[PDB]
Amino acid sequence: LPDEVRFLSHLSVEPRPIIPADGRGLPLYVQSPKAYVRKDGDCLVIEEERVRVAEARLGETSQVALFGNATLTTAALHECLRREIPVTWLSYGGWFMGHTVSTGHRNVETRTYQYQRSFDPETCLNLARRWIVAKIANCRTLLRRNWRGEGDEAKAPPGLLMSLQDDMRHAMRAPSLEVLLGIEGASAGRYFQHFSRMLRGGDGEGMGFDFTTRNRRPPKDPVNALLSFAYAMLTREWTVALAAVGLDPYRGFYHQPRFGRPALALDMMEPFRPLIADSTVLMAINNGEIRTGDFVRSAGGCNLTDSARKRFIAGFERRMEQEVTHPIFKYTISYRRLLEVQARLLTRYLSGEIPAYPNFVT
Amino acid sequence: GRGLPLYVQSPKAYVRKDGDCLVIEEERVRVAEARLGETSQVALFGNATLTTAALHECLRREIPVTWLSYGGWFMGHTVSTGHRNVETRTYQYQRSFDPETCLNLARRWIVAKIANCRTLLRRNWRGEGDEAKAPPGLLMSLQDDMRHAMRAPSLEVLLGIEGASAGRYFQHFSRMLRGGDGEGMGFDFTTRNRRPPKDPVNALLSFAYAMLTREWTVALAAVGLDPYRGFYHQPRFGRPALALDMMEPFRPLIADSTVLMAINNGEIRTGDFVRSAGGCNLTDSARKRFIAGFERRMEQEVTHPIFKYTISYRRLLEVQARLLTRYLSGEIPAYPNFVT
Amino acid sequence: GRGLPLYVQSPKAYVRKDGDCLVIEEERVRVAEARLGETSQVALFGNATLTTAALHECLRREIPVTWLSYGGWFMGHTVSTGHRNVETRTYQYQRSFDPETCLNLARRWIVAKIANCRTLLRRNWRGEGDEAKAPPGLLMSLQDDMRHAMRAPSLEVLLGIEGASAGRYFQHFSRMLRGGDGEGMGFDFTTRNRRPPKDPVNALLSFAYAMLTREWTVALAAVGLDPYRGFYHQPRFGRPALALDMMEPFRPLIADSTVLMAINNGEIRTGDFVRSAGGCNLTDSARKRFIAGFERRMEQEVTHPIFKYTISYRRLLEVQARLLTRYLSGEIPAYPNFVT
Amino acid sequence: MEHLYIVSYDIRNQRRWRRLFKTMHGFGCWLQLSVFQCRLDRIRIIKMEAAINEIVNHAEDHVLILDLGPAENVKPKVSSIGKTFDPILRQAVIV
Amino acid sequence: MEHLYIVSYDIRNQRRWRRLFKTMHGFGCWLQLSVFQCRLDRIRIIKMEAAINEIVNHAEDHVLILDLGPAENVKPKVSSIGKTFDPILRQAVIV
Amino acid sequence: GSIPLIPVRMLNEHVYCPRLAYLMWVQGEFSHNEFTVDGVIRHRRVDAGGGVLPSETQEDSRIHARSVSLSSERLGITAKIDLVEGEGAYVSPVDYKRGKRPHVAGGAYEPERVQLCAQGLLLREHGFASDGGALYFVASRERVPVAFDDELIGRTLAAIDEMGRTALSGTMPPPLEDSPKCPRCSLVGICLPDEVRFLSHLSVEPRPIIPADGRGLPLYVQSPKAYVRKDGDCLVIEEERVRVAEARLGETSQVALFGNATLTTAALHECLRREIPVTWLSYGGWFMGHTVSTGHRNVETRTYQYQRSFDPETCLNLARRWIVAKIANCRTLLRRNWRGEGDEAKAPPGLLMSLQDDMRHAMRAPSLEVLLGIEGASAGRYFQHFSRMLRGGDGEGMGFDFTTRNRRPPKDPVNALLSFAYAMLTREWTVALAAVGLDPYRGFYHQPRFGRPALALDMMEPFRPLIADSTVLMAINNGEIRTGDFVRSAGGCNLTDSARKRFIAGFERRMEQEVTHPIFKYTISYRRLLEVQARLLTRYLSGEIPAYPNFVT
DNA sequence: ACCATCGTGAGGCCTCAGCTACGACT
DNA sequence: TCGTAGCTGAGGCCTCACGATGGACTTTTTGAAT
Ligand code: SF4
Ligand SMILES: [Mn+2]
Ligand SMILES: [Mn+2]
Ligand SMILES: [Mn+2]
Ligand SMILES: [Mn+2]
Ligand SMILES: [Mn+2]
Ligand SMILES: [Mn+2]
Repeated sequence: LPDEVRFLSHLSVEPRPIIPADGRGLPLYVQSPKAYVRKDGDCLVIEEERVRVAEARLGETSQVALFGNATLTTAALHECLRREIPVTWLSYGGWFMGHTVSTGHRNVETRTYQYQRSFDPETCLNLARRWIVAKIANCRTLLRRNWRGEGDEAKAPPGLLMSLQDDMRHAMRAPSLEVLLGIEGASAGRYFQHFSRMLRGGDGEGMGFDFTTRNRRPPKDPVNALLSFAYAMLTREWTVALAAVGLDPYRGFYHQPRFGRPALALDMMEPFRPLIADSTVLMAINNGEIRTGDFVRSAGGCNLTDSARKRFIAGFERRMEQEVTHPIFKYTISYRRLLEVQARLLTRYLSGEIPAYPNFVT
Repeated sequence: GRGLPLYVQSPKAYVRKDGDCLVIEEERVRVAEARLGETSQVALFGNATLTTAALHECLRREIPVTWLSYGGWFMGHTVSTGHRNVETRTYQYQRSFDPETCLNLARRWIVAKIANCRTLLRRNWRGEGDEAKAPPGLLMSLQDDMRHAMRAPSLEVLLGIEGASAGRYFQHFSRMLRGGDGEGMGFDFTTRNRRPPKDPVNALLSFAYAMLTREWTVALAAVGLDPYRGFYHQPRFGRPALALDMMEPFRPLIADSTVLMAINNGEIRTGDFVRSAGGCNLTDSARKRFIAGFERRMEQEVTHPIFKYTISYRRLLEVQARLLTRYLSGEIPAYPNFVT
Repeated sequence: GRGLPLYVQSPKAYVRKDGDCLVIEEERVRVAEARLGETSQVALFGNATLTTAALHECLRREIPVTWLSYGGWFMGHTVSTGHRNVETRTYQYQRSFDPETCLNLARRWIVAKIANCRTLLRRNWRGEGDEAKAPPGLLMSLQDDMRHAMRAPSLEVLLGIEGASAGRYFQHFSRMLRGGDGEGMGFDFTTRNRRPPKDPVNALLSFAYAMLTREWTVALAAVGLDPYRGFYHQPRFGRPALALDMMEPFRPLIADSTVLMAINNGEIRTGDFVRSAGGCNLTDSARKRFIAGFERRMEQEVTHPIFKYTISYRRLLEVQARLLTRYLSGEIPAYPNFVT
Repeated sequence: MEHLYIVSYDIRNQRRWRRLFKTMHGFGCWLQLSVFQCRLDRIRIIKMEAAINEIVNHAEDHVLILDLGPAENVKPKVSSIGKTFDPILRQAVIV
Repeated sequence: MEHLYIVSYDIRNQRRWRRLFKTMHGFGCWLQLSVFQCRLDRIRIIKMEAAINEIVNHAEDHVLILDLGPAENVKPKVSSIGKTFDPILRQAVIV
Repeated sequence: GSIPLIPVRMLNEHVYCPRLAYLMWVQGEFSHNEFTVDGVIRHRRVDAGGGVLPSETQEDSRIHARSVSLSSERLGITAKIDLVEGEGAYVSPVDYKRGKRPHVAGGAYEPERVQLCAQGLLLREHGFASDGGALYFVASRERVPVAFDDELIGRTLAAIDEMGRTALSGTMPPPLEDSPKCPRCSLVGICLPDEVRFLSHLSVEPRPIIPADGRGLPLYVQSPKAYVRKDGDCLVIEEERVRVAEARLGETSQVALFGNATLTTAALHECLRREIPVTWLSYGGWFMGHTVSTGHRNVETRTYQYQRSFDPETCLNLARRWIVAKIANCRTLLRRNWRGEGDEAKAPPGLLMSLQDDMRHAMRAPSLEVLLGIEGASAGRYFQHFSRMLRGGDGEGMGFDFTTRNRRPPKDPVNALLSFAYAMLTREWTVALAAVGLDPYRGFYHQPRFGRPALALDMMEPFRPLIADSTVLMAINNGEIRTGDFVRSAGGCNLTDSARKRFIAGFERRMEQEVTHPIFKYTISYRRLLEVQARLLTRYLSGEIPAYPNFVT
């Protein structure tokens, strides 16, 4: 990352156009709850009801996620290991239960400084500050740009605006990170509370939202199911990314390491929650991708049909492969590439090669 | 402790879960169970099959499933996303920075090596005919050398006396042959660990060391530990430092052993070797015959890590690492090495 | 004159040259000769073969080889690069500009038509039963109409009296049927040459005219003449003007004839016709049966262009064109039409 | 920047045919009785090139690889009269 | 401005195979076991297009025509491993 | 008999381009390009096949009539309706097109609307109420209805009038003023609008050439004992019963048969059916015979050609310009291509005023016998000096005797080469002038004797140096032809097979060598130059332009 | 030395279904 | 339930050599382009 390391390494120049993508594939999503994954030579065939549903060219493959009760041939697992393609296991709802590792990652100093960071309270405090500030700044951006009123709501209510702006101010004025939890919760509460203000230009049929039903494991709402799904299923992406760069995705600074939720990546994703998960939910709902009949009721709550999951994952994938412009480096780059570049930049900041971590605020 | 590892040789095996129980099946005909109380890593050999439900339950119980070839070749673990391992790993990392923990731990592993070495001297001293009993002064010097270790003031001192006592040991390592010098396969006390092998004895020793280190790597990763961050050796540059620290005491019981059967039983002969500008390299056939011999070494059972339960060395590895975990996190004090 | 045309039906034929002689072969077995003294165009039917040497000698003797399908379908001539044709063509062009040559030539062809018409009246007047002999006053009117032509002062006058006498002729053309009116196939004296056919009689007449003009085109091109530059009709717009001028006197003997057998012999019936917004168009089967009938007309021989030698009409065409050449270039005066 | 390729083979050995065959399955998608469409990048086109000089036997088999172009605007270059052609698309497979 | 084309066929009728076959001889040159190279201009590419919708039987045969490009710079787009490829050249034939 | 009924698409084109209409109807000269062929293809598969008949009596039924023959006595026109869609007694025309819906008001340009209106009136004349039709675009598969206006009918009838008046006029209507309409008129290859304008003295700048379309390459059969056989649409040449080669028929454009080669009658037939010209040449290349096909469609071209042929002054002026151009090309070749080693490297300027005074005398030729004299003198000096550049001087056995012109069996190597090149170019010219309807034999200056068509013999003289001489020089200097390449005989110097092979190849390349037109300043092959000069001559004969461009470099 | 498209066979591609072996490995 | 890589079979493309029925030709108009 020479241009970037220079430009942030404060010997100011202008970063040049990106050296493009090379040697990167596409992920493998297995949502069909009763599919059977088998290796044939270098091809990988997915079959359901003993019929060849599809196959993926192994080289073009880059990741594998196994939702729910899908089946993997041991040989296929071996093959993936030999091309050290990461593989992950997800609950039927998408709970991130397990994955594989391979003899650790080659680097060590990266992890070493990662832990040194992990044991400097002030570094952790500052990083959490910046993370949540970026998060609520992306809430700035999404809220006002994407607000859909028909007339006299078309502009976001400016009381909200200084509301959240004072929130960012308090955020950098957080003395410790418990106060940071409090600020985080308050801002997020207002944000979700107002969230309904744009989807379809207002709630649809059965698409009503209950903002209290966050922190609530089996979702009781359609939109809550969608949001939790998007959150958790993004989380996997982040986990893979940080594993690839030698970081221990579990050793976090702000979030704390409990099951199914890797602490460091849990931290890492917060700025991207609106740009990625929220954006996708909005896209699908407004674009009529997902409707009331798309969901299934249960005592557990709102769950997704096969067609729902099909299409939701497809949209999310497209969002990954949606190009944007880096605010500081001002060139087109996929969100997915952004993941690695942010990761490696973090690494460098841990190594002290750069003064401070870029938080990617839009 | 918690439990013990479970092995399933069968390429035929079909495993599912019986509530709290794991059930092994041969051909819908039933084989074994784990039943999850005293279980450890679930290792599956080549093309062994286990149901996804069983896997999920295993993950919930935070147990490191791992994967071996049908030959027994390791190629991966599977880890749940739980606080088992990092807790251990973070403990490992701050307790890694602490110096005298490193001191104590090191000089245990060093005395463990060297006591094992002298014990091996009297297990396999083959100077028979007139010297079925090894030179005594060697052994006063040695038992002094574990004392020398137990005083150890600092790490570089420890490595210095290490090298001294090791050269000491290799001086009489030739006596371990099956009755004399191994003409055609001679041993050098000074070309030790010189990177390509200058003697066939050194070649076999190096290859045995290679795989021994390698199994320590896999067993270490099996538990929630990082093998490349060591307390004694130097971490960077590819060296599995913690694995190297672990593998010391067991060089005798395994690698030096594997050499001793491989030579005294005629598996290893002269023609197996190739000389190349100072390199005595084996032939693939000799390699793999020696490899079967190493599996044979791995297959013997010793019983007393701390309890009589007659485990092969391989499960002793997991037991040893878990006892190391017991030592870390301040659960048991002072990590009682296995020594025979 | 110079010579006479040579025909070779055979798709089998193999022709070469015997010095001054052309030799026809069937299967290395020998058929006919031309021997080149009295030869004219060499016409070869479908997939007939002639040796290149024979072709070259023909070219040297400036003879227009031409090519017919096996069916007899013309598809090309072959011309040598000699002053035979242009001399004729240039003569054609200045003598084309000269007016009273056009006058004389035209009123010969017109009287030739009309005399042929009345001769045909008495060849095929089928008003029998009470009128085996045609109305006499019609014939005084006609013989007056060739006189009317022979006075002809100017061209537009000639065409006017032409149309008058032709309508005259078509008035009684119905009497030519095989005993009465041709109910189901009626003839109109006033819808003459209206572009699509409004009557089947007109349809057959038009198609017969089409191919008759077309054979005049091919025969005219056979000799070194240009068919599109006429002395009487108007040259531009695709009309083969010289061919149209040529084809007049022979409308009766051939096209009107071909119609007369085709109808009186029952080859042409009612169902053969299709009516379409004023169009009586034939069916392909009727077309090609009629086409065979036209070949039949073409196959009869008349003997006296100027000499008894009993030629089919087709060779009479070449004879006629060559006699026209004889007229041009000031070789013979006043172009003595064939009339029967 | 991504390109599309079309490959045609004529092989005179069932052994080589097997090997080549499903190695090709490793690279593209079957399209025609002895033809595969191939949407690839430089690194793997070179990997392809390497593999098939060496499964294949030179003097006496014959294979052809045809770069149609960037594969954004392929069908302007293609025409199918049997089943309809439409090229490879890169999305993750989600089934 | 002149272009080069590559055509591949899979036909399930010996009748149609004959007809298509040497009609194709009418257009290009045999290059591969079921492939012809074709250096053509617009008028005759359209003539081609017309002929083969109509010798061929749509639902069930399959043919492909591939415009490589202008045919000045073809071999930058081609690679042959069997016999060497070099495209059609327009000269009068003088033999 | 001055004019028959006018075909309706001839109206269609007329409002499109009245010049184009005059050409396409009064003389025809149809031609094909991308869109013409495309439209023929889309029309044929459905509409060429017939359909239901138009009932004389119509009470209550659907009519789906296809390919209907209607023509009007009183209107003066004739049509084939592309399709008829009618309900009982209210019918409507249907036209098919080839492209998209045009992005114009009403989705239809003026001309096709005139089609619909006019042939709808034709439907009316036959006792029908049409009042409108439609345009069925085949590609987008769409129907676009057309209502019949009043003044649209006015357009139709006035166009009828003005067609008739321009036809009776006999006058070439002018081309479009630099319109985007021409560059796809599919007859710009014969309209030559920019050229006709630029020389037609309404000075503009001619635009870059509309490139070559629908042109093939010739067939040369020099192997004196080759067999030429047809197989399907391919043409195979075989010698000693082995398939020497084949040529793709469509790509073929001409055929020349040297010496004693053999042709299968079927192959000749096939060539006729694609009216590909075929010619016969002696073994030395004497141009003995070729084929014709029922004459050429045009007549007025030949008519004015002959009028020219009978105006002595026109002939005199044209011969003047021809020979002046010839010796001017001798200017150019001589000085540019002179090879001296030192103090000859510049052409001797005495030669220069020598030939320059020659051109002066040439335009000061009173009659053309004096023109023969000047021609002979200049050519004599030119050949006499010809040796001054080849290989930078004569080679081994390549010495030249300039007297051995006018000498049938050549006694020299170079004379054999030169006569061969001359005669074998002559064939090219003959084909070209035949293709444009000119009678290649009726000349003005040269006179029509055997084996040497007079008009083309005239026509080639300016190109003799640029083509034949240039080729001879190229082959000799480039070491293509050497002493061993020739065979001695009492007849003289003749060519070996390898010699003929390579000489023809070089000559072909010279044909396919691009140059820049001095007056129109764009790249164009010599071969295309042939046709363009031909058609320009045609126009000059028609009087459309003031004077013939002689193409002096 | 009548020609040239048309129609059969027999071999050689081309792929698949169905089997049998073995275990990538330092 | 080892699962897959490799090998046999059987059908169907694909083309050629060598054979054998017999020997196309239809009035005129239409046919693009901006
Ligand atoms: S350039 Fe074409 S469209 Fe224009 S007037 Fe001439 S022939 Fe007509
Ligand atoms: Mn050591
Ligand atoms: Mn008449
Ligand atoms: Mn193939
Ligand atoms: Mn094929
Ligand atoms: Mn049309
Ligand atoms: Mn001359």
